[PDB]
Amino acid sequence: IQMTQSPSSLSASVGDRVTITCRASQSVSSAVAWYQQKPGKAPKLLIYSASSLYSGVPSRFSGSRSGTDFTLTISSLNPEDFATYYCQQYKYVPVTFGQGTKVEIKRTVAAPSVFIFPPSDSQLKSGTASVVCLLNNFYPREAKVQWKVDNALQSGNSQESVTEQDSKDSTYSLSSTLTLSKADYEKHKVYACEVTHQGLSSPVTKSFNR
Amino acid sequence: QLVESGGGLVQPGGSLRLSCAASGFNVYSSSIHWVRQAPGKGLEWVASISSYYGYTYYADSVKGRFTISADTSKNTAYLQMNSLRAEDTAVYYCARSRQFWYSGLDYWGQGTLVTVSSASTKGPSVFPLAPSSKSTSGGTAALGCLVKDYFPEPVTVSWNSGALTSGVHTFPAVLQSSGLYSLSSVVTVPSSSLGTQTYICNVNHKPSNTKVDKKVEPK
Amino acid sequence: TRVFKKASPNGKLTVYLGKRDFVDHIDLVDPVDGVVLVDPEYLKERRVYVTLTCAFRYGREDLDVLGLTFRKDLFVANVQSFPPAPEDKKPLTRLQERLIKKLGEHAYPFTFEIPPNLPCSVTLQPGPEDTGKACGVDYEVKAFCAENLEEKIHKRNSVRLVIRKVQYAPERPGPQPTAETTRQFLMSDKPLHLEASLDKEIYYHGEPISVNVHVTNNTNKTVKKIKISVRQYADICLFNTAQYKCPVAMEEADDTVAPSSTFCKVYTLTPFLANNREKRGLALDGKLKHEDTNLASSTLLREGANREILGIIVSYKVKVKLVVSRGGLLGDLASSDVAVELPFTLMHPKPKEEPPHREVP
Amino acid sequence: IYSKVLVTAVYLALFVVGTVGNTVTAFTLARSTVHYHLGSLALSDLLTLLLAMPVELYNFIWGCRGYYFLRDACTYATALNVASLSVERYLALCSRTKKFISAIWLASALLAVPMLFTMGEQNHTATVKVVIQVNTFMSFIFPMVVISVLNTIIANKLTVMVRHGVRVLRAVVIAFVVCWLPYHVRRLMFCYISDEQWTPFLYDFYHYFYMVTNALFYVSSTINPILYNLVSANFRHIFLATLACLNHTLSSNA
Repeated sequence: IQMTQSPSSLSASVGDRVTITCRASQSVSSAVAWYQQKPGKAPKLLIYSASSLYSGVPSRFSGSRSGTDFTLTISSLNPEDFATYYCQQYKYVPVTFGQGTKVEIKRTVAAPSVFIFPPSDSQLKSGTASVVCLLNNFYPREAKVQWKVDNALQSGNSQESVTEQDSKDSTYSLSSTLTLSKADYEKHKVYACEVTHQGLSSPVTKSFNR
Repeated sequence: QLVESGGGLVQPGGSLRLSCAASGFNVYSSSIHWVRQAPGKGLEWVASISSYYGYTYYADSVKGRFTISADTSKNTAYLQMNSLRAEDTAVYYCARSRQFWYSGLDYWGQGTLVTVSSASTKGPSVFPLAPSSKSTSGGTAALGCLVKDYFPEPVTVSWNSGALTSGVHTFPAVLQSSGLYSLSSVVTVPSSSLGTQTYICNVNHKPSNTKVDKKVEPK
Repeated sequence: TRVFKKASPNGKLTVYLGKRDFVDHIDLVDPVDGVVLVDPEYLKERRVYVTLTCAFRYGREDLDVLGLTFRKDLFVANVQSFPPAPEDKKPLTRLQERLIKKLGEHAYPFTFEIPPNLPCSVTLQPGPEDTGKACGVDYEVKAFCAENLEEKIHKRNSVRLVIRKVQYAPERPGPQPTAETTRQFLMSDKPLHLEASLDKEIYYHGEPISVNVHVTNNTNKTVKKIKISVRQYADICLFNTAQYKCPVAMEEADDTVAPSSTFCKVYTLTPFLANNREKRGLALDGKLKHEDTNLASSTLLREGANREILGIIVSYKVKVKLVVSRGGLLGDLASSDVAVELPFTLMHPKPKEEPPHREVP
Repeated sequence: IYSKVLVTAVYLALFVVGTVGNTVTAFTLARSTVHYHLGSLALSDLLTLLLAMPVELYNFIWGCRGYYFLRDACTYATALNVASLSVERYLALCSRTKKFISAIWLASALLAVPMLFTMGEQNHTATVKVVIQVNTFMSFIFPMVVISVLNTIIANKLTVMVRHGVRVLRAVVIAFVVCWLPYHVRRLMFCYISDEQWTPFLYDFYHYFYMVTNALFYVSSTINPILYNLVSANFRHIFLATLACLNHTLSSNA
């Protein structure tokens, strides 16, 4: 069985309806349960039997039922509801979970800072080059940062890590490391950053030089 | 209430043992399920010891690798992760679905992360991000620190000895290409604050106790 | 909400049931509602009937000695379905109210008021070699297309849906299973007091049983071992109450009581299917298929077995044994076996939604 | 003489095998009131086999008549119990158990008490011979008729449905009748044939026929438990293993 949640990400603020449709590969009858997992915590049962709401959880969560689709409406979307939701079936022994639907606060679009930092001198002494481009404060996320070092994409060799939503700003921040060698540092005559977030009208031009 | 233990480092092909301290529940009236969650990935079922019908179901991925048992006298559902491959690193959870009327996995355990790698404990780094006044077009500063070559996930990196706790963005520890971890940290400051009250990157590593605490300086 | 639709091999006959698990409230039972979608212009103008069998595939004899699958229908009801009955002035229930409008004018309901004093579905455990048609009471809603009741019930269109008359534990427990036995061993001293008791009258399936074995052995004899065993009294009423007691859980700890001494230790134990999977002939909860089910719940009915003509009356009790040393001379060959029996009902808790959710590979 | 001794030894080995099978059946029945009575009869017949098949071998090679009478009366009680169990099963198809088993043991002892004093080795006899013949005739009259009725009922009930169990029971009952009823008839004749024309040839022929029929009667006593256990193959197989150890219902919403 392969149960898939179509709404992978739900950027909705409080008071907005949040429907998370989860459609199974084949008919799993009414055996679907939904869990809410906070960042780095244990999942908490919300509904079972695809309709029955688990005891001890708010009534904001309501699960739908269909041939293979099992929506979960929230509507209220309290701050406690801002987590990742999984759909799980127990109608077959290979119990299959959903991909997960992170729910984040909707915020006004923000252009990424794209504050690229050149490689550390002490890092160069070690024998490697790591020029981290610290793009920060962008609500929509999904920033396609391109290294474009020496007019070369150098795809694959990029350590991009994006933090979770800010506690107050609700804005993501992503850093992409060059992950190069000391010899490659000399070859990379002109590094740059080409963050392409939705807030940015065009690609960024934060050149790092050498 | 469920409690579990047994997380740690295992070599590729080694063996680890995880257990659940089911408190207030019975192993016969409630099946015990072990659920895997890779770091940053969705949940994945591993095993389920009914212990009433005497059937211990297993995932397709971990089929014979696991040997989950159930010590009913101590109310524990012991699990054996054996032959742990590199891609088996994850956080393993314990769940207690009813033996009769399944009704989902209501009670959940804390979770014991089982990292499987051949890397040994390696010292972190205190590399300061090169900040330039010209690079920082706006008022925000680009000062930051780089902490690479860390073996275990927990690597504490404080800023200015806890003074600059409002404005410092510490990125999660990405997995280094070699096999170690790397968790950087960038803090914003005034554009003219390149020398005005320079912050200190108080990084303290957990496993090696490598408390560098090296102040970052502008280029 | 959800309905269970089974179709005939040809497809012309279809039966829409509501739930294949009917609770027995002792006093009354949940009526078997449902509808049957029958083709008017494609069934060759043949009336269709609905039959609720209560087949009892058990009785006397064992191991096919002189009896082999002696099916005795404890209760069979036939109602005309294709004809809209003679002046059918009865409620249609909410199940058949929405179903009839949904399917249209070609679907006709059928209701089966199950008798009160009739057995619950309790399938006897088949042997490892035994398979297919098992023993014990098994209900079935069977809709067939036959011009008269005796028309050989053509197998091509003879849809049969298996149901259960399951029963759930009461929501009000009363007395405590306290019962003591005394025996003047060899008429030597005051009789030993085996004042054993349980912890709760009703134990759900899988919940623990706290057997508080309390012994004051005043006689000269001392106990070699104390055994507390839980027995399943499967009283098959097809014969003259051919009760088949079967132990399902045993706790025989070698703890010994000295003469002129007291003893009190709770013998917590739990009955389950893993240790009793080997014991063939064991009464299990009714199975709609080859699915694994728990031990048969303690069968109860209105005023107990007020009119239990036939059927498996599964009842449970715990046997608080006391293996004592041989009276007088002890040759290591005989042992007095003082014991106490404490009744208890091992019945499922009352469910809210559809009973079974177990994973089906 | 040597051929007779060899045949007696072979029959003794077969009787030992049958006694082992009867002990296995009794162990199976240790853990079914009709089966409990059959197992008690099988244990009694195993004791009677240990007391008679060795006695049969000794007689072929050659108090003792008292032991033979005790064994034969225990086996008569066991055979009556087996025939009554078959008849009761047929009729059913058409604390109390323990008390009945104890009373059956007591009745078997009381019946065995009869022929000890009459039939015995002195180193008068007409009355002893008459009593032995009467007891054998009564035992044969009850067992032959009971077995015939049970076999006929079983054949009528089962063969019409086709059976294998009925046919096996009928064959075993025929063998057991041609063993016991011929044995009782031979005993009554040897105790009742007139001394006229009772030359050594007639006595030797009667002795040889009685020895063959006594081997067959021990075989039939061990086979009545074997015939009873032949229909419990699954349970018999489990007991032998233990001894050797030591369309589709869819759904559619409304």
